[PDB]
Amino acid sequence: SGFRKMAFPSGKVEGCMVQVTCGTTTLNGLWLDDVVYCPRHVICTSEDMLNPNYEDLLIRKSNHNFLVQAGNVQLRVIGHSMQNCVLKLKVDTANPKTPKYKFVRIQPGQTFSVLACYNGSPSGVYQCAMRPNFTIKGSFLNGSCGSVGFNIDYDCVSFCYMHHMELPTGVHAGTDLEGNFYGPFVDRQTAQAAGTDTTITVNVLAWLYAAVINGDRWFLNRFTTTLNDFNLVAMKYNYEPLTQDHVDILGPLSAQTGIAVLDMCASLKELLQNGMNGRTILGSALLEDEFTPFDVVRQCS
Amino acid sequence: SGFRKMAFPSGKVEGCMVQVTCGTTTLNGLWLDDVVYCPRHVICTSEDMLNPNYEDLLIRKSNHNFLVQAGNVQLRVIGHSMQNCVLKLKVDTANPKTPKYKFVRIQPGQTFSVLACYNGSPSGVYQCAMRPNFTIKGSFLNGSCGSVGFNIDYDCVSFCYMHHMELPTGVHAGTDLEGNFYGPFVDRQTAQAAGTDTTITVNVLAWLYAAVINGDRWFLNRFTTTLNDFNLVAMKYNYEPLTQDHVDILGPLSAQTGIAVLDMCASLKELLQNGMNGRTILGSALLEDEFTPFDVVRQC
Ligand SMILES: C[C@H](O)c1ccn[nH]1
Ligand SMILES: C[C@H](O)c1ccn[nH]1
Ligand code: NA
Repeated sequence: SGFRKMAFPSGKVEGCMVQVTCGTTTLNGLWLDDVVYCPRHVICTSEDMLNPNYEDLLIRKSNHNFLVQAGNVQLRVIGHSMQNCVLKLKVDTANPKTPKYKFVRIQPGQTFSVLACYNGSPSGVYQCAMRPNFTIKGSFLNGSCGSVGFNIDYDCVSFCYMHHMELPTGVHAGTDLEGNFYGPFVDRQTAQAAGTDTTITVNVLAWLYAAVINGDRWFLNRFTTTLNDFNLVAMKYNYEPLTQDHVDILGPLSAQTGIAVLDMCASLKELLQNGMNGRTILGSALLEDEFTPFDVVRQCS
Repeated sequence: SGFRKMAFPSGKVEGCMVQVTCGTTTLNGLWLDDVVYCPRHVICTSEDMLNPNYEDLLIRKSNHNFLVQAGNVQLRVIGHSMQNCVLKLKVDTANPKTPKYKFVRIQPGQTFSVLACYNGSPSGVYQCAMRPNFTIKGSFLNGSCGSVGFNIDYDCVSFCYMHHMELPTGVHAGTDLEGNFYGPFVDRQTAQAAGTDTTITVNVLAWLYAAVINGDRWFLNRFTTTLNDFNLVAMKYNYEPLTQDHVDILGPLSAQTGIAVLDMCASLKELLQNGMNGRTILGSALLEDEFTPFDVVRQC
């Protein structure tokens, strides 16, 4: 029993982290086969960041301008190129600890593990969700750029995030491993802000099912509703609309507990309208929305 | 910015997890050098968990009764001994992935990362704290016995917990890596219940200092308190007594923010009295107590 915010074991990713330095700027890189991936803004000075021409900035750099440190060993850069907002540095040495991996792009509401690093050395791992406004509520300090997010499916690491910047509200923005940003952000020093965020409804329902499996039942009631009736409640309380695909995904938890999804949305409907009334759910006075249905099934079964 | 309950990178511990089987029982073991550590109740049968005589059960065991599996490879057991509540199986091969390590017995209020494991394969990693009643609020299913808790400091892994059992209230009990249980618990299936748990006061205060560091001051007030007056109030909310040691531990966080410890103690007194008024602190609607003073300085 028990329910915790749980991250994937980070060992397969720890063996891929390196330090990348170009001039004054030093950040983290991902070393896979004979290529090191890192944010392209490593090539930018403080003035370059205000309005950078990356293609022109990179055409003036050469291989020797990139110092790549894999622990205690230098890696010699033999090539450099850009894909979107990610810099690809071909190195002379293939990483012997390269795991089976893929580059995947996640959807808002899906979760992943983040390995926070500084100077190519991992310092911590935590779980987070891609918010509907395409930010993540991470914990990063200076030098965290190049930190990566990932999921593990059996033997294969699915890399889905690389950290690029922090927004003025304290949340964070990055790209997939092919350099495409999550959200309407650019890698330069301008006035950027996160849009208004919403709550991931399907994840809240999954978390309520996790509470029922763990013995928390006080919020269940005799009632049920329809998808249209509930989605009116969801929009009023700044929740994401619940779709029929969401109901299908929640199917296993509904069968395993005898609580239909619309049956459970009636509970959530009453929780949104009336509150929790002093009581807690899984040790929380907030409605948790950073557990996917898969997260609940994997941890609770 | 931001504040997450962050675990240590688990890689150095993943390379040490193995599968230990005896009879029909399978659980996890920790493979360091040429020794595999695992809970001694791996040798118990159905008829045994009420009043096991571990000495009598172990004397009937041979080395080849223990099957140790590291990944896909069988390790050959060449010896076995019992130290308190843990079994130590000597194996023919030293673990080539053995990190720098030591064994530490921790105090209530200390935090550590847990690598949850099943059949010697790691499942997930999360952060926990030793509660004042010597239990932990973990996430464990059948087959997780032998999972370990640890901290990492400058590539040295300090192992501080091994999981043994779940109590009827859904919380978990275990030993240090010398086999000594945390708290009054025993590896027996008789009636035993955790004492009434309390809130780790020194951790809440450190977490309040962390909220100030990240730019939030709404919960402060103009008052102070004596140490004894604070403890008279806090214990009425089932908070742990705050000692002069705890006041000393908070010195650095007080100096960085400019808020004396007893002034932050006054703010905590008011928070317990008022609640949060629909506000949050570092993203939570409750007072968090599983960040230590050491943890806050490390993350902030
Ligand atoms: C705090 C530091 O500037 C940073 C960079 C990206 N995230 N956080
Ligand atoms: C509940 C499950 O049987 C378990 C075993 C050890 N911890 N939790
Ligand atoms: Na209902």
